[PDB]
Amino acid sequence: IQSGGPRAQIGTTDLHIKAEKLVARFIGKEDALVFSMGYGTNANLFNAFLDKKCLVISDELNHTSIRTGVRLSGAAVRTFKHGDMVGLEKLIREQIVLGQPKTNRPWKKILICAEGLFSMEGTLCNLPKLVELKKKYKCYLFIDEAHSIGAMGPTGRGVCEIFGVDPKDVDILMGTFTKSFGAAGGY
Amino acid sequence: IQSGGPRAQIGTTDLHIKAEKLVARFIGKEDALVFSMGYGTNANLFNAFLDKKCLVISDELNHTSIRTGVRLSGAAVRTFKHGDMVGLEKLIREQIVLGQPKTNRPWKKILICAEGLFSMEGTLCNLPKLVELKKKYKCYLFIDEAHSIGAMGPTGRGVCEIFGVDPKDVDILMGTFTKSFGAAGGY
Repeated sequence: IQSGGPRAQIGTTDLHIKAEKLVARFIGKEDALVFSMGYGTNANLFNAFLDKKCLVISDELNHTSIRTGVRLSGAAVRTFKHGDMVGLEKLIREQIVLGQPKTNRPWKKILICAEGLFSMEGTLCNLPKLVELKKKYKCYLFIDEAHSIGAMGPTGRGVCEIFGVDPKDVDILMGTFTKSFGAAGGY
Repeated sequence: IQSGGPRAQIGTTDLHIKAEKLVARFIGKEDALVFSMGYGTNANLFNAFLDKKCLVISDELNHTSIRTGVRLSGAAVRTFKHGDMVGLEKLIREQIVLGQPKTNRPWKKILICAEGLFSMEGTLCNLPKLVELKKKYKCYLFIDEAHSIGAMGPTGRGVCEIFGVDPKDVDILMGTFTKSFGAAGGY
């Protein structure tokens, strides 16, 4: 029941490797990492590939861990109404035109954050339209499948299975094993 | 008394080479070209290294050939009062901040055009201050020595000699042989 240390020092075993391979095969992607806490995963993720010159467009009903992870990095944030896609397109166009505040230089990066199933409304995210806009305006997509993975779809693969979307147009997927698998951690 | 054709096809002789070397040695620079008309020189110069994304800051009393050469390329133009350097510094700072019109992206290039001696006032250009601002704000300098070369200075080298400025901080110099040398052409 004891671990040695961080995964980069002595912490890795063969079980971690097997779990990563199995998760990657299950989802439909190429590689994966597993962490010991979902909240920690969201909190410490965005800090790695975002700065104060990038921008994040997020739905107004996202989780708190995403908000803390965005706040720790320093990026700018704008939000759109829940379930409105015309507002999302208008906001994307206006923010590409305007540029960084006080300087109007081009945004170094743009990232769109959504949630597979919002666990206060029961509604889903319009994944096809998000992928369409993502393709058109050269943005990026980040999906949080905590309440979706394992429990929804014809075979339980999430929202990509539900919408028949190829799970390749979604840049980053993450979730937790706590909700439908009776365990702890995230990926 | 006859020429063959353009300099790039059959037009070059050894006399052109000797004249170019002699002019380059006389001025204090490394290389030079000679053209058959000063007006044509100014008209067709700027078209080679300027586009619609660069900017030109020129004095309000420049010659007409410079204006036509700038108009043919497509660059933007702003002017400053004659003999005012605080206005020049303020304009440089504001135009670096603002950026390209309608888009506010950074100016791809900035060029400052002046004249060694304005042949309607008899006044000189404040070359030391221009070189100072040029060094500080990373601009470029273009000087038109038509009435200055050959006729002014302790030995007749122009305004660089008058102001003891090293003729290396001035990016491009041009002039004519018509005014003080009793000939035709430009360099």
